[PDB]
Amino acid sequence: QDVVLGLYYMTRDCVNAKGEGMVLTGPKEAERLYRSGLASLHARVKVRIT
Amino acid sequence: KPLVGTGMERAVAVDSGVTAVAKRGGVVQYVDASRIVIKVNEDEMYPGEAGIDIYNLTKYTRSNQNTCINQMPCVSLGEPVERGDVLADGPSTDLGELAL
Amino acid sequence: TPEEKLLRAIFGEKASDVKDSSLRVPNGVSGTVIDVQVFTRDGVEKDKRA
Amino acid sequence: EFLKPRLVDIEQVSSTHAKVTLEPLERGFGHTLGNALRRILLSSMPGCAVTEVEIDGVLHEYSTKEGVQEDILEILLNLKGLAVRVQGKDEVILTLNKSGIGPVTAADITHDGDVEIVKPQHVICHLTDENASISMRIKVQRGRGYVPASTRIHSEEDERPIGRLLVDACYSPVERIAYNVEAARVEQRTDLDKLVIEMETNGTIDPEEAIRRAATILAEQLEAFVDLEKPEFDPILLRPVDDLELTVRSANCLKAEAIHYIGDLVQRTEVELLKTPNLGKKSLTEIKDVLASRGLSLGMRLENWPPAS
Amino acid sequence: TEFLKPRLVDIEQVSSTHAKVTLEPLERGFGHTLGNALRRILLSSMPGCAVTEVEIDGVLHEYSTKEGVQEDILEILLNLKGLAVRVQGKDEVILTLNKSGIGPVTAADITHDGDVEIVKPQHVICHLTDENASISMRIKVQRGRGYVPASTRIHLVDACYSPVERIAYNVEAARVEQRTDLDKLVIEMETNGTIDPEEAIRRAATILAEQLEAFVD
Amino acid sequence: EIKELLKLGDLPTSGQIRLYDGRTGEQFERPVTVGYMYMLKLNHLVDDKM
Amino acid sequence: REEAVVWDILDEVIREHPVLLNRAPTLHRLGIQAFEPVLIEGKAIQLHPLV
Repeated sequence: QDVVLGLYYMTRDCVNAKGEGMVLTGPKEAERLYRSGLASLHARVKVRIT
Repeated sequence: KPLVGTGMERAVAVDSGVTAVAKRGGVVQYVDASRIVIKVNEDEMYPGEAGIDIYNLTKYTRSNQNTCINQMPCVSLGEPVERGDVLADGPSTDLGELAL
Repeated sequence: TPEEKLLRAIFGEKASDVKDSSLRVPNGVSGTVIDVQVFTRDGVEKDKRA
Repeated sequence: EFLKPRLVDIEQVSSTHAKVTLEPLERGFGHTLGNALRRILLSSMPGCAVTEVEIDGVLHEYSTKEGVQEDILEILLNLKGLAVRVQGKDEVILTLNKSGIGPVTAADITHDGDVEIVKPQHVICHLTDENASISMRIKVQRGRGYVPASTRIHSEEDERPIGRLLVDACYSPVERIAYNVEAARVEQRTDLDKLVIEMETNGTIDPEEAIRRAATILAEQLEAFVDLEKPEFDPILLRPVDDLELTVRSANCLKAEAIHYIGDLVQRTEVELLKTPNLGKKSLTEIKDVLASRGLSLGMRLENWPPAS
Repeated sequence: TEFLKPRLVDIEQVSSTHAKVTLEPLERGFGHTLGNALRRILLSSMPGCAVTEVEIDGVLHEYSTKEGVQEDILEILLNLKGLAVRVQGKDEVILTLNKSGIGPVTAADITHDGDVEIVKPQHVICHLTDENASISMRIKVQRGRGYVPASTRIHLVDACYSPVERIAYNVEAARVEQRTDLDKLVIEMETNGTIDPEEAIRRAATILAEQLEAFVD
Repeated sequence: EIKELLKLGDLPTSGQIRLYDGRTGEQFERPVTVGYMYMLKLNHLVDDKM
Repeated sequence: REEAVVWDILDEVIREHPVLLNRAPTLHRLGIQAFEPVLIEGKAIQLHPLV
């Protein structure tokens, strides 16, 4: 239960949120954006993944 | 004490004998952590024997295994008491209410 | 037994005609003594403490 | 390349709490410090809380003193909250005496050079009878953190004063610490921030002292951060001589003769002992019996006492 | 009332640029305060230089296509963030990409200036299609004490300065003799390779100590 | 009435506030409900069961 | 006597040595599962959430 609430809250997206639209090289710098308060956990964003 | 409540807690404390309720009204002559002596008022007093009501409080003692049942005086030296007021809380009673 | 008999012999302990039945505090539980009571059969001489 | 911060007006409001502030704060450092300080502030700081209390006729904390309306447990409980401060002493025993009907406050104790009662009105307990008197030895020491009476007994070692009631250690000046970083505009810099740390206290510690020692420990921990089967003799021989349960007279002679361990004793000889002060045939007789009882005797030579660490 | 500093510190470092370090024992609560703060500095404030701006030889805009390169300009900007730039005392340098052909322009295809050092010549910047595939341009770097976004160049490349690619700190229980419960603090970090993880930390917390130089005794 | 009693309090009606993790010091997304609940200790206490 | 040395010894004998944990109404075989012990202060058993 708690864990599934986390992951759902993790991957969910609102319509407008901090960092919406920007682009990132990969997940490493995605967390780096999040932990710093720049980007919201849920915002539609393009990122390069492998 | 319950912060949020119903209002039975007064009745529960008193009706159960855990607390010690005043038999007759009067003024407190003596307050000790041990006993409590009330000097009865004349309207409530019977003509013979005069009297004062002496409440011997229960101190730390054994429950039906293993808790402790102990009373604390909730009143102060020289205080007006009316018949039926809590003189002392028992365990899990606070000022006449029920505190679990 | 033989080897037990030697054991007392080396360390010179007189093995008692009496065994220890003493009441001791249960493992792990710890507290302060608030009281002691002594009951005696009618007719045995009450000891000092009692 | 960076800017260091420093303090500024530290505003006392009540005898309890105060608001310190820290200007020279760069981008985001207000958080990097403010939480890290709250962390060290709430916990590890120096404090002095009452510990052992030995009272008059009281055998254990569960009894009732005739003539006082507070159960002993409650009086003990009131003391844990008596805030005091010393200066050059790490433990002091205060003598409280008072009698007569009325409240016994915390100012009724006997003053000492380092005694500062920060709450003279603090209620120790009431007194219900004309002649009823309470005398008490209150042992206050200073320390850090929370030491409950439980962990207090391991060491033991003659805590026999059955009259000594231990209480739980409250050691801590800090009550509540909160930090807010509001943007401080110093006349020239792009954007810098301030730090308003509003703290709350029992009155036994001054704001600057706290906030200083806090950061003190902090960097002190970063210090490390910044860079990067053969027993020989019988074990019983290293037990202290007190384990022999000798006569009062006999025990003192050995300490007086520099004989502190069982190993020291087994070496000394019969001849030598009658020559040591206070020992006669009577005293020596006791000693020979107890040694045989643990499989020992006097005068045994060990070519290697003791070994080797 | 003396304090507690730790003992034994295993550093098991994967490859070179990656590291995971454990430090124990601490005083209860300290692993988290030390850990978090060291994380904040490492992440949001660190000295380093990557890319603020690069002129576009193909077009004047960020929305446009080139001839000879399938990568979109944003893709190349992505690649740009990932180039490792360690500059000497020279504060702001500028280089050139001169190279062309049928294959990707690596980081060894970049001009080599005096004060410039690229840790990976191997780095893939963009591909190069068939034939001549006209390409080269001038790149201007920049310094930062933190991570600087794109919209923060308000008067464009998100400037990632801090050598930290990733920082996490795991606080677990430490056992010392008769000390019941303690903190065992494990910092795991990845770097962009310019400065190795081990020393980034040293300096990371050296910054911290210096901010405090105004308080000790 | 509760909302009204919360009005006299100076405290918000949502009954939720902003709360901050004592570890990182960072805020918590969303307000969390904080308040005062009466709570009992039942006597199952663990050093009986063990 | 609980001499200080034994605790370290217990960590040795415990290391690789599973213990069985079981709950009251054993229904399927998963009612008993083996775990590796981790020494814990306190009288309560700590149990992995996923299980």
